[PDB]
Amino acid sequence: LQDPFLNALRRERVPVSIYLVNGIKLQGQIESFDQFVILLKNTVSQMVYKHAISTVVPSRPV
Amino acid sequence: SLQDPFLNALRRERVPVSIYLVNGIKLQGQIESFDQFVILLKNTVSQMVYKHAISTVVPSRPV
Amino acid sequence: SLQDPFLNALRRERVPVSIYLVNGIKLQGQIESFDQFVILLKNTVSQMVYKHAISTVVPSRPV
Amino acid sequence: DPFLNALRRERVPVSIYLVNGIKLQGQIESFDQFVILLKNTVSQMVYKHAISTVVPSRPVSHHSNNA
Amino acid sequence: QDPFLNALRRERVPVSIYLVNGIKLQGQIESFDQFVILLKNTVSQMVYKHAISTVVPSRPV
Amino acid sequence: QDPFLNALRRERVPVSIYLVNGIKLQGQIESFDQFVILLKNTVSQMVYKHAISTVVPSRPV
Amino acid sequence: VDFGAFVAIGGGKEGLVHISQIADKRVEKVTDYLQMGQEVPVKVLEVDRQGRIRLSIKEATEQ
Amino acid sequence: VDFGAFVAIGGGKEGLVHISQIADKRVEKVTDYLQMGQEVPVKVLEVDRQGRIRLSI
Amino acid sequence: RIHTIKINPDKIKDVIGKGGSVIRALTEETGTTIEIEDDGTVKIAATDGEKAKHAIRRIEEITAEIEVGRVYTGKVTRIVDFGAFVAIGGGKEGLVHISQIADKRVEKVTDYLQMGQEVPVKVLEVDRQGRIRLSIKEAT
RNA sequence: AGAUAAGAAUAAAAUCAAUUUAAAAAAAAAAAAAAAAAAAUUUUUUUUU
Repeated sequence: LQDPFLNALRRERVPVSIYLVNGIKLQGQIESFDQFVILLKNTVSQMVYKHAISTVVPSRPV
Repeated sequence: SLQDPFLNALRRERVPVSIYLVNGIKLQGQIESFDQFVILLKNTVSQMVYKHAISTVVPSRPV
Repeated sequence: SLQDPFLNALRRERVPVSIYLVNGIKLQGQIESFDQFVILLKNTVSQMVYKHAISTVVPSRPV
Repeated sequence: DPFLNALRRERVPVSIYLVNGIKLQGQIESFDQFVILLKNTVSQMVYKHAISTVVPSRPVSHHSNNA
Repeated sequence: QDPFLNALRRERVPVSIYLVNGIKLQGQIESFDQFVILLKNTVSQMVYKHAISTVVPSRPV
Repeated sequence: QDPFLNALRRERVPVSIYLVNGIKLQGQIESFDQFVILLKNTVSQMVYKHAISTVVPSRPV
Repeated sequence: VDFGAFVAIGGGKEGLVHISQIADKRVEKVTDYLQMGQEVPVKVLEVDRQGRIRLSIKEATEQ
Repeated sequence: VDFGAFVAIGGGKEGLVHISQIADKRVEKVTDYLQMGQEVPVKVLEVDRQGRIRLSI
Repeated sequence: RIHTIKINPDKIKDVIGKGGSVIRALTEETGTTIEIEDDGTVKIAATDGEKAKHAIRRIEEITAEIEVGRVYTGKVTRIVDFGAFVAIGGGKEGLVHISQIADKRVEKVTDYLQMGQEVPVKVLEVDRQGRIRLSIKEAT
């Protein structure tokens, strides 16, 4: 399920490539997670909405 | 919900599928984890995909 | 819930429909199953057309 | 919504716009909290999550009550 | 936010509405709900809030 | 997570607001709610949290 | 023609009519008769966008 | 008329103010505004708009 | 002369213009009287051959000649961030905002601001509404 | 008069005129409710179907 998978990524502190519904790509590292929001410690802290995300992939196997 | 069993049938037969995102993108892989909000892929690239962003699916073979 | 019985009637009659997605793409085929968030429609094989991704539906014949 | 029921009662011709900006001309024939059916030339269903804005061609009678 | 919207409706303030697309609309609030706006224009108009990106008033409420 | 918006409001941080359409806005929170954010920069405006894709600040908080 | 027709009540000049107001939306087809040279009489309905002309099938000063 | 009043501020023509403006309250009847020739406050206060008046009692 | 062309009916509204402004402009710029039948063909009431030819050139430059297809070398004309008004022909400004001009790496309009500079341009927006819009090949 | 049957993915860059069309042109306040719904404190609610 998504919530435990997100916790496992956070636990393993895995760098991910995040994709947005607009066709946006980004790369970052997890700061924290929420039922509606994803927070990243890569560069400046980013609050990314779950309704805005299309896809998530890890750089290294979770 | 009959959608979860359809996805489970694809996972059971480990069928490679073409998943189309609402933005007008084909992605390719094998159906793996499945939640009411998200779908994972068991393909070499382990994708996690939001179902709100999924438009349509076609398989390699009929399920 | 107007949509669910209309979709069931299309599935019962297996009438060819034109479905449009939010991105403006057309698909064509016959409804032969549905659930509260998804439609299974045949052109090559019965397959997923997600209702949240649908903009419009228009049938070939009245149902 | 009572506004959409009032439009259905008065059978007013309306311009509906989609989120992608596609413009549909037709008279609304049925509505649920997910969808409208309009039967302009052929029976068609439009999802409310895909509608951006609706405007009537004729004037529409005020609800004449507190909102 | 609820009182701010009531104040705009009370004061019949001209507002610029922007959808997800690059459209600009001029109107005033006629009625408002957590799912919709009814907007004064050349005619009375319905806007679904899920289509709106931002609203900015010409005068502060 | 929840007070992140309050922390930005407390530090009055100019924050880049990104809408799904790919547009970037700039400004600080005036107040925030589960469904909507009201911005302090220039004229006060309501941006639907539903329409917001991401927020990233000029400084970390 | 299917996408609107030119119909003259009288004279060599041929005035326009369209799929809806030919026959007050009784049919989806442009003409209920659906036949060129067919005998059904025509007169104007009041509605007139400046870029549109209206000549409905109307007998005996129906108005 | 019952439905509203034509109200003169100048030489250039001015259309009907609707009775729903003229009267704040529910009733909206000609008895509230039957007196001819009466001098009254009148501000259109409207840009990007067609001709209207926000007179209100 | 009373010269005539059996030109395509559909362009009628664009040869008249709203308020008849473009027909008034055509007649005054050619110094020649014009009829363009709403249903029928154009007539040109002219004092002499060169003035008739001038009227033909100007109405031909706004009749048919659809700009849908491969790249054309349009004259930039007005240049601003909110748009270069790049015109391939008369009365046809391809209003091309920086969003049309550019994606990813982007730059201040001074990098390519000029008037009358011929530059490569093709269709990016189309409609019946006559809000059809072209764009600089940098849009690729 | 129809909208690409989906560009493996826009580190992120508001498009002109939304009532139309030929000399305009026709012209139109009754409004707080503070969340909609269900369990009976919660949840869904256009912040992941």
